[PDB]
Amino acid sequence: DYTQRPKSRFLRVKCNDCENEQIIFGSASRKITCVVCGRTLAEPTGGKSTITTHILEVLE
Amino acid sequence: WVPKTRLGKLVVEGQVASMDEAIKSGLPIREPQIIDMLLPDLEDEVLDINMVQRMTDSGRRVKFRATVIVGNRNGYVGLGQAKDVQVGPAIRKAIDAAKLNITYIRRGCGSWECACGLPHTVPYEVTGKAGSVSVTLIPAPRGLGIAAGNTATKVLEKAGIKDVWTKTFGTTRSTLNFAKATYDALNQVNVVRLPVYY
Amino acid sequence: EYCTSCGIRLVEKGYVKFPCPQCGAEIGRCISCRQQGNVYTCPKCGFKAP
Amino acid sequence: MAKMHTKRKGKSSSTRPIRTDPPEWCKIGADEVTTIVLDLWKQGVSTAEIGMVLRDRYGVPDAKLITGKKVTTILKENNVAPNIPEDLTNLIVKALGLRKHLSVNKKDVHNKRSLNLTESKIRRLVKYYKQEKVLPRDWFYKPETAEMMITR
Amino acid sequence: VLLDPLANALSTIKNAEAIGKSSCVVRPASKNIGNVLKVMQDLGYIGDFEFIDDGKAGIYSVTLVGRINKCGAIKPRYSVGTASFERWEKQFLPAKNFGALIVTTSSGVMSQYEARDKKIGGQLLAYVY
Amino acid sequence: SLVSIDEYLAAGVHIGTQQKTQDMMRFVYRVRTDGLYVLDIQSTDERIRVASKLLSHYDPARILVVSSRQYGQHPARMFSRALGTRAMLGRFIPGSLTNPQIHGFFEPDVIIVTDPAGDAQVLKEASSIGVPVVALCDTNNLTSNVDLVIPTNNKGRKALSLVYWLLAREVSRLNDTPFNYELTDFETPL
RNA sequence: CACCUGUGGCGAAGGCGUCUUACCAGAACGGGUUCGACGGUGAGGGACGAAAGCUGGGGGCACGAACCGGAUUAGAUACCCGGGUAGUCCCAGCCGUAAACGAUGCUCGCUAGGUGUCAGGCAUGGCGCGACCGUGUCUGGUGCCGCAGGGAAGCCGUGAAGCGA
RNA sequence: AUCGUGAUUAUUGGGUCUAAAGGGUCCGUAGCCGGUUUGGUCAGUCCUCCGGGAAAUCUGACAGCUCAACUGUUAGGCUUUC
Ligand SMILES: [Mg+2]
Ligand SMILES: [Mg+2]
Ligand SMILES: [Zn+2]
Ligand SMILES: [Zn+2]
Repeated sequence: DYTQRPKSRFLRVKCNDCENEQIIFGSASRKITCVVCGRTLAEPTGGKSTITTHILEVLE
Repeated sequence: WVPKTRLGKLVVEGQVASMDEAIKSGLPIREPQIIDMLLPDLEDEVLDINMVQRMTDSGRRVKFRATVIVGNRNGYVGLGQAKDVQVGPAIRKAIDAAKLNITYIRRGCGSWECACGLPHTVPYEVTGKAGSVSVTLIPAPRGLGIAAGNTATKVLEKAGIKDVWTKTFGTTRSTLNFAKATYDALNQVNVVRLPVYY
Repeated sequence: EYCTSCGIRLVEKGYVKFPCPQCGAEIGRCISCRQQGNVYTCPKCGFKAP
Repeated sequence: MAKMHTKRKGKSSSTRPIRTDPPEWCKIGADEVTTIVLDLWKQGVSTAEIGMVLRDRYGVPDAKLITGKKVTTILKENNVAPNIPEDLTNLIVKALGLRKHLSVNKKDVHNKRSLNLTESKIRRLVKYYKQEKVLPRDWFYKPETAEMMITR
Repeated sequence: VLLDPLANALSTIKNAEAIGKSSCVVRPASKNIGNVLKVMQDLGYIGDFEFIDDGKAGIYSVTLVGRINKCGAIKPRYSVGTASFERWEKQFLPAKNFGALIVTTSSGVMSQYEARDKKIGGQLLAYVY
Repeated sequence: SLVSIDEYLAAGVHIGTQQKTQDMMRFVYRVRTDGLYVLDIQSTDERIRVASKLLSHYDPARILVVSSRQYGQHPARMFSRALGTRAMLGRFIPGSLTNPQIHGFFEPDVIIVTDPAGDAQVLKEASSIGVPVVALCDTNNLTSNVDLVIPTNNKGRKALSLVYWLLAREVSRLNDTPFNYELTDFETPL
């Protein structure tokens, strides 16, 4: 095609403790801790963030 | 004369009469004694007799780089030069080489002031650069003549071109490059892409 | 006289004329489209080769 | 293109996709994101990473797509914006720190040139903003007196 | 910095013609770019062109049908009247009634033949042949 | 495919070279883990059939076949005998097609090259005279001065014998030539 | 400040090689992050600017213009060899020039390919299937090879000397 | 002498790796060059109008000097770029 697309993609990560339905960005530049209870969903790697809990489904 | 290649056999059989159908055949035209029968009306002129030399252990080698341009004054013209130990064999070798390099250049009237359309000048603007010598073939009004040099007049009168304005860039001293750049410009005459509706 | 990859005129020396390798219709190619491997598409049978 | 004072071109752009709509896979609302932006601003977080923390921990794809407003538009709407742009403040802050370092290392000519390049960028930003009325016409960038963190 | 998109588009068309490529992409599309492409299409020198938006200025997927020889911008865009086209034609163009100059005019952008028909001049935009 | 892909896998035809080119991408379907990139066998048979259609429009005594490699040498001679085409397996004189006073003079109408990179001189000579050429490239070949491309492994003996027999049988069936040669004839002496 | 060391790297250039620490700066890479044309070039003008040299204070192992001596030679005010001052080094300033070179000013779009290696990112196979190393691929550098293109040629050739601004 | 030759002053229309020629590098004002885009104006610009831009010399023809240059009429040019 001619249009550019976001090769980096979102996720649907599920919290390991509070079961929060939070949303995180895959190429995280920050420690995406859980919004609600106690958890760190993924740590900021220079490339792709290392997710610690379940990914329900990778989104666009 | 013994023809050697397929084009020679075709011309001796009578299948190929003019050089246009020989070019349509696509074979290499290598024999100098084919174009003479294909175009008996070929004419040529010696463009310079610049006597080259060369260094040896004892003395100094001498040759002649005489160049002769070949045209027919109707739309066909070719370039060719040769050298040999004597002016006679050198010019005859140049005549042999030139007649093998004849090409067909289409002509018309693309001048901004001329409006005839009948073929008397260049179809449009083109360029010929052999070495640093460069020539632009701007169209000229009918019944005017060639606005170029003496050797340019000879080469474009052999090629059949009648009225042209031009201009020269770079060292124009070399008459050989002048003839070759005129050849390059004439070959770029019939290679530019024209509209289908024209 | 008109290439199937560029359409330029085959007035120069070295133009190759050949029928189609699929339908047999004539397809032309120039030195630049043959030195550079320009893809030629047959306008009749739609044949496309490099 | 090349950079401002070094000719090392680069293409590490952040590829934002063609999104003319808000998310359809997210239940977040405009009120939620604007409340998050205001709270993070009151914490003391600059607008560059406000959107980053929106997009990372809340997964907000873009504040303009959902709210219809960018971060600074929300800041001006709520009277929660600074009087000076963040880029000019960052350049002036770096220049002040670099001048503080250079007042004890007078041999550090390379960082003197770095200070000169940042000064050129500061004057470029001030010229653009005075062109667009963000800053006053008479307030010129004084590199010794009128360059403090909050200018008044 | 990008500061002449029409000349960039015509230089890309020149490069694509020189390689003989049937198709080529046009870097960021503009309204005058579209007007030049439409007038060139009506001249028959250029085949097809589509504005494919990309969340940006927009680009073109131009199908070059192999009908041109060279085409770049006219810099500076000279002011031209109805009695001032023939000198520009003698300069840029190679022959009478061969190739056209893209002109911008208050009536519209068009080759200078149709501008002379309109009896209205303006600024030269480009030349194609 | 006119012949099963398992036969091409067994015969070594699908093995190529560890380095490929960008213009050979269209004839490659998948990268193998070893490094040798497998070509499109369906594309190879398509090119073979198209060339045989093009080679069937001319007499075998006007075709020209050239080869350089030893592994491509025997099947080239088998092709020359089975068709009567004038083959140049082995060393090649640079002025055969040109140079009318030279031994080996020929004036063909189509040229066939067993390997375009190795047979560069034949490509230059054909381009000079203006004879369209159906070539036999590999994964590390370029199609400069080449009209038709045959994507087959020219560095495999079994692959060369199989491909030469396929081209020979295809042309001889298309042009109704009596073809009594079998692949063991075209197979290299092991 | 050796080997380590590279047809490696960083730097605006000049230039930078022991190690540790503190201070500072840029880069590329990743980035549904903030900004909204804020950009390029740029006569004047400004800072940096190799080495030599100059000014003042140090230091002086080595090296080493001058100088002295020993040979060489027709001669030797030179090459060679023995001494060796200023200087090289540091501290505070000045001069402002080099074959300061890629003998290629800087910015952008555009234009066949094959081909090392470096940074980052990314797939996958192995890896004590971990810290790590291989092949592929995008981006930005760093080299060689070269079609078209151009040049008077040597050549240049997505890192132009190609085609435009 | 001066114009042309000579694109040997080059806006048109030149070069600047090795032939004379890239500034050591760089920052950067006046100048100069500038993204796509909606909305408004119309100053340069654009078509047109009206006041001008003396004749003379210039071009062509007619008329008249025997042909001629030349004088008059006339259709154009310049006057320019208000
Ligand atoms: Mg020093
Ligand atoms: Mg320099
Ligand atoms: Zn939680
Ligand atoms: Zn005419």
